[PDB]
Amino acid sequence: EVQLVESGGGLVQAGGFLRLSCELRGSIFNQYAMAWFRQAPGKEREFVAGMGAVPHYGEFVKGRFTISRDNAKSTVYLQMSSLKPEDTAIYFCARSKSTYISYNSNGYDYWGRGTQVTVSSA
Amino acid sequence: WKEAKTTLFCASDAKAYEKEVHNVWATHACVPTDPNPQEMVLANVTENFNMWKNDMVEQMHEDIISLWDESLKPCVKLTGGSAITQACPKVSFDPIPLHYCAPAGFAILKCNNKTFNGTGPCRNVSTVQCTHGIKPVVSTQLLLNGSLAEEEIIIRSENLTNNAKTIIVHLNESVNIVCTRPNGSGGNIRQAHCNINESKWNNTLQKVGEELAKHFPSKTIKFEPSSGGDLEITTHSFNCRGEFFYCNTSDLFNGTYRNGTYNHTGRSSNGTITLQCKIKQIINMWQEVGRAIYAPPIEGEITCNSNITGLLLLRDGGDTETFRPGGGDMRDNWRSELYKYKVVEIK
Ligand SMILES: *[C@@H]1O[C@H](CO)[C@@H](O)[C@H](O)[C@H]1NC(C)=O
Ligand SMILES: *[C@@H]1O[C@H](CO)[C@@H](O)[C@H](O)[C@H]1NC(C)=O
Ligand SMILES: *[C@@H]1O[C@H](CO)[C@@H](O)[C@H](O)[C@H]1NC(C)=O
Ligand SMILES: *[C@@H]1O[C@H](CO)[C@@H](O)[C@H](O)[C@H]1NC(C)=O
Ligand SMILES: *[C@@H]1O[C@H](CO)[C@@H](O)[C@H](O)[C@H]1NC(C)=O
Ligand SMILES: *[C@@H]1O[C@H](CO)[C@@H](O)[C@H](O)[C@H]1NC(C)=O
Ligand SMILES: *[C@@H]1O[C@H](CO)[C@@H](O)[C@H](O)[C@H]1NC(C)=O
Repeated sequence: EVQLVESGGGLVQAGGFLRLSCELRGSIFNQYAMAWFRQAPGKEREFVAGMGAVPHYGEFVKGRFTISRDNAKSTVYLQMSSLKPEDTAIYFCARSKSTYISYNSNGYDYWGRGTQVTVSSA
Repeated sequence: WKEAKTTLFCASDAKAYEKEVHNVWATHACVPTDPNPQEMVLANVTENFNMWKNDMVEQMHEDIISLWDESLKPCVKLTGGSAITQACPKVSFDPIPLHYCAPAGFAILKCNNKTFNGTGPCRNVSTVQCTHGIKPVVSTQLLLNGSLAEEEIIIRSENLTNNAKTIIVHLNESVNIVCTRPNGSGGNIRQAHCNINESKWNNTLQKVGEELAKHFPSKTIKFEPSSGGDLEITTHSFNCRGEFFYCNTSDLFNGTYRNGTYNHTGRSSNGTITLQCKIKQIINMWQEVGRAIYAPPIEGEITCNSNITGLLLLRDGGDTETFRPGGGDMRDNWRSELYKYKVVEIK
């Protein structure tokens, strides 16, 4: 049975760095693309970063985040630098339905529980 | 009639003298097909089918991966930690029908209910030894060269309420799609285009919109282009004659279905809808995660005249309903033809 183990996140200072990771279990990693969505309060869940064959980033990223895959560990990683209060939200790991990345949340059939990222300006 | 898993075998009418790579692969991987396969109708028994949990789909998937491994050899394959190099000669490529067959001790139940949505009880069941012939066409957004619905358009989904479940639209009338890379009056060997008759497509989404509204009543039904993502799923991608085509469908999935009438709002010209296509060399694989790299396209005119027999739709999540083309998981392509079958153990 499929499960996504989410790690990282929580409180950062503005301008700080944070890493999110997500282990896929009970599924063959190299069969599925993986992505991070985020949901800020009062807003629609939006695509942050995803990777199957190639990385994709949401428009608000601007080269501040790096996504990568570890096949040996069945884990995908999101390195976030230069974080800003705008980046505060619940971040969800998601497993694609296929080898491909969609920006729409309905291209994904498995979701992590979500981890709060809070960017504090001192 | 106890449902069961077992290793099916494929059969085909592959031809010994044919250099086309589906024939070559089926020659060693499948058995000859029977000219007169028996079929035993049983009007009495009712069995429950589930096209979304059907082990026949997964066995077909493995065969088609396996066929593509022998047939469409990329120059280099990049999968995360590795890079495999091979000879990548150009190849003749045209899908042939494959039949799936139950070994002895098992049978294949076929639903004869001509409006069966793929789930639940089917009242009119047959017994066959092999499925009908299914062309393993790998594509996204549009299902090509399949079989048509017998009566009305059929909407299939594992759960229409769950917007993340893919929706398979089974057309009852094919819609012709002709893609060609033509033979400085020329400028780019990687540009192609597809033509679709506008009124034929206007009438299609009219009747597709009618069936969709039955499931989402009192709502305006909109068709909109794909969400962003990998080019393989944001365009209508397919392989034509060994070349990988990526066809932009923004003028195709672009209309509203209000008050029982469909209003196409995509661009069009001589009563024809045109999709711009690129032929690409670097493709994101559907067999597994990674990239494959191919040689530039062959010379001369490259044409696929195909029949759209179905669509893959996805509904946006939340007072309206919006549908975009989907696909990507080729299992859904096999599901769209294997929905009516079910492997059963004759204990
Ligand atoms: C079952 O399907 C066959 C196939 O066309 C048809 O001839 C027959 O009338 C059907 N029987 C019932 C009971 O629907
Ligand atoms: C196809 O189905 C639609 C409704 O789903 C129906 O209006 C139309 O007549 C059908 N086409 C046929 C039976 O040729
Ligand atoms: C198909 O029919 C079954 C039972 O008749 C029903 O439970 C299911 O929701 C239907 N699915 C669709 C997509 O209409
Ligand atoms: C269909 O989807 C809805 C919402 O995603 C879910 O609550 C419901 O349990 C699903 N239906 C079945 C029969 O599982
Ligand atoms: C399809 O074409 C339009 C331009 O007419 C473009 O804006 C759109 O992004 C294209 N889609 C893809 C997936 O390339
Ligand atoms: C529908 O088509 C028109 C003309 O091709 C285009 O300008 C419009 O943006 C399309 N609608 C979309 C892409 O949602
Ligand atoms: C669909 O079938 C026709 C005729 O069998 C063939 O010419 C065409 O190339 C096929 N299209 C695809 C995408 O395989």
